[PDB]
Amino acid sequence: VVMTQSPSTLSASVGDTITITCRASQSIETWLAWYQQKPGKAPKLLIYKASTLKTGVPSRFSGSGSGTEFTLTISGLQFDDFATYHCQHYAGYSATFGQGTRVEIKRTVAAPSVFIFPPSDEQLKSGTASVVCLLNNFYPREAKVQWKVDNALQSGNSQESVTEQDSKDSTYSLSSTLTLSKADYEKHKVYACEVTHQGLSSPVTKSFNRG
Amino acid sequence: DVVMTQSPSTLSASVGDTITITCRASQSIETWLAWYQQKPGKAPKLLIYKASTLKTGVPSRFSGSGSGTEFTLTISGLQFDDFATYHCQHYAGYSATFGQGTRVEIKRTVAAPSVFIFPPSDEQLKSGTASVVCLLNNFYPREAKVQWKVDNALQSGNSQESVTEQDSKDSTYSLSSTLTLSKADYEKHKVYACEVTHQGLSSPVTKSFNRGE
Amino acid sequence: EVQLVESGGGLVKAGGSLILSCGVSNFRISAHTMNWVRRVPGGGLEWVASISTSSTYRDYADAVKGRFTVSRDDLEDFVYLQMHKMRVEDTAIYYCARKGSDRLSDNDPFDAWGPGTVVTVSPASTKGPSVFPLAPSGTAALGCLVKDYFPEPVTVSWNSGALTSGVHTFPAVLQSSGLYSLSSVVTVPSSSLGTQTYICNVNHKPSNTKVDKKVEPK
Amino acid sequence: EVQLVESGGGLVKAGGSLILSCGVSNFRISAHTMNWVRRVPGGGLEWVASISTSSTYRDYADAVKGRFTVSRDDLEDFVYLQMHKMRVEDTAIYYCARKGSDRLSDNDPFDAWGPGTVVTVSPASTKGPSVFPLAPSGTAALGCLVKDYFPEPVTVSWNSGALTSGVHTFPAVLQSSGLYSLSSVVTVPSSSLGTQTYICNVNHKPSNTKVDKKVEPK
Ligand SMILES: OC[C@H]1O[C@H](O[C@H]2[C@@H](O)[C@H](O)[C@@H](CO)O[C@@H]2O)[C@@H](O)[C@@H](O)[C@@H]1O
Ligand SMILES: OC[C@H]1O[C@H](O)[C@@H](O)[C@@H](O)[C@@H]1O
Repeated sequence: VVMTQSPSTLSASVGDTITITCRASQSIETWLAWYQQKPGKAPKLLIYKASTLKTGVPSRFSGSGSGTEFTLTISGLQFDDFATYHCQHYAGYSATFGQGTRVEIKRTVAAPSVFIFPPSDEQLKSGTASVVCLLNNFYPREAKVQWKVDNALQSGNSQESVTEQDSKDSTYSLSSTLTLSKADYEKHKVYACEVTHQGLSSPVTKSFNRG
Repeated sequence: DVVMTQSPSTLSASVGDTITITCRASQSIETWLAWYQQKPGKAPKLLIYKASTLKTGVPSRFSGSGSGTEFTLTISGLQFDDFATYHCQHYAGYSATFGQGTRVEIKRTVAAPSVFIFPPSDEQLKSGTASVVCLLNNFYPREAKVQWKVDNALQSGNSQESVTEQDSKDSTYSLSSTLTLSKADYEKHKVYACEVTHQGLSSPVTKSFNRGE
Repeated sequence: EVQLVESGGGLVKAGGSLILSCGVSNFRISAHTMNWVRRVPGGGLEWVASISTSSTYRDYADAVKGRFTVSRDDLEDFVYLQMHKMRVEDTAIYYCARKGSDRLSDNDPFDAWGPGTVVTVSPASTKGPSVFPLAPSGTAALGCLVKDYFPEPVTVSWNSGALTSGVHTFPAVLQSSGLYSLSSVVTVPSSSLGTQTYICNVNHKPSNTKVDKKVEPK
Repeated sequence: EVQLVESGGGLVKAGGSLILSCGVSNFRISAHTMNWVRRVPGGGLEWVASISTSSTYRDYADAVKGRFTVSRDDLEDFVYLQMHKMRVEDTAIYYCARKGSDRLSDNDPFDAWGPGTVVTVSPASTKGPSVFPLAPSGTAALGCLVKDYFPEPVTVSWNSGALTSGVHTFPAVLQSSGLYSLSSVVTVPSSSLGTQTYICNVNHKPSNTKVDKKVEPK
């Protein structure tokens, strides 16, 4: 059995009625459950056997379906409902999940403001160079950062982190840190981060020359 | 609780010798005593149990005796394969307790360490790390002490040591100590020294170098 | 021949947890009391824990009681050792060993041992961060890089909490070194870069470390 | 309130092993099928393993079958997950989850979950050493430093095996970084430092690395 959820990302306004769909590759009768999960938290059971609400779950959640087509409806989104939702086929001794649906607050497209920061002299004197690229206040969440050193595409030497949706303007921000030893950092001249995003008609690059 | 004590802690002998290791219990344990052999990096192997029963397949030159609080393991004709650590064990219904182990080594004369100090290679230093190496070569017995001093300041916590097994030709031991420092911290000081004591030395031995000289 | 094999050793920080397992070949564990034993760096063996047949009793050395747990799985022939609140002196090679003999009796020695798994406990249970400035090169962006700390979390404020608008403190990332790193940024008017002072207040409660870093143009 | 708590997460090298455990509060596990589930970096959940009451049935996701094992301890209420031969795509938050409902049936959802433990598998299963000279200052000592490799072992010869007398290759040490390091030294007549060339041949079969380093006076 393969479970397919749609959409992968659902953008909506507070108070909306929204539906999330889950399709099974073969009939599973009503052996389907829905979970909510907030970032860094445990999944929480909402509904099981397709339509039974778990005690204590608010009545604005409801589910329906049987066989291969299932739907979760949230009738009047509250701020607490913006989260990921997972469907699950559960059998006696095994289970399988859909890919999850992230429900977010909808706003207009906003391109990232991009900033690049070279390593501080202090850190550099210790033997390590952290170069940081910041993508500030963008929407939607999908953005891509590529680092290039002397026009050389980097791979495997950077880590990223992204904020949750801003409570006032509903944007995301992202920081990417490229880490290199003081020695390797002094091997090249131009350091640049290249950003693509739905709000950019062409990629944006911010760069600096070592020294 | 029962405490088991072995004697001696290190037993030095020649190939072919008959040697005895003693194990003492702090209170009577009847004959509930076992003897294990263990080679470095390997698992213990049961030799003898219930004080005197040889495990099937163990060579007959191993034997055990004793009861109550006093037990002995005898090896009648040491072979090269027998130089190892031997452990005694009291085993009860739910738990067990071991002696501290006895290392059986090849006896030779006392030998003081020959000491050598190595600075970091320039290549390694350019990558940002400085490994300073001190070598204590061909000494006996195995107990030795090495301390690092940077600009005459006794160091603490920034070194690791390892020791070889007895050399196949002269039965000595050798020891290496590595002091590790970032390139930045290493270029902060001038004099690097390792100081060695060993019973074969009448006073501590120090080898040093000046960074860049 | 009967065989045992331990899995799960490695490097642990003091105060951390590590779980070991033991599987076997050519015998069933159910008839045997199963044991954990460790060889400490000085060379001696220390009995650690045992679990009797049918799990009637689980016995622990005084040094590990209340921190370690032994479990047995008689159906697929595994033994487990949970090690919690680990201490530098837990550093050792850990072996699984069966109580048994050529003929099982009322009280047997340890006749079969695994090869051992190495467990190393490092002394530092916490480490405070290094804090580096993210220097501002309309609107300008500046921040602080809070690097190489353990464990989470770190909290960051700006100008002792007076500057909140425009601040983004990012989720930490786990570096390949096992230490955490996070950045906190703020966007401000470019005109204020000459007069206004910007200080990020980094607090790391686990290591009782506080750092105030002033961020200014290069 | 019912609670579960995972222990044992951390960083693992590809090919390595890690064992997780799960304990509980305010219920007994014996009536429940217990499960492991993981949240991969993309955000979705993946069922990992299940173990029925009495361990009558143990089931695994296809992606972990033959590498993972689940066990249960009904008397002290623990569940275990052995993870062997780990792969980059095992990187995830691992949760222990109870199958159950207010009224137990033959097929219930997962009504209680632990908070999760992070498991990170790094892509390199091996790493070749850097080889640095130990430069000679009637008898002189020289050698090679073989630093920062994984896993063991490394072999060292001198002059392709023609130089054996006076050679000591030390046991490796596990550095606080999780990488191994060893030295190999040799003593030779001081008069030969000008004429004879000394090369240490370092072989690290796991990473298929060979290094020949010439050691000469500085
Ligand atoms: O995985 C099936 C089932 O297992 C567990 O319950 C078992 C038993 O304790 C119950 O009394 C009966 C009720 O029909 O079923 C099983 O034998 C629970 O985890 C249960 O929630 C689960 O569906
Ligand atoms: O502890 C008593 C007894 O328990 C089990 O039956 C086995 O481990 C035996 O080898 C041992 O002698």
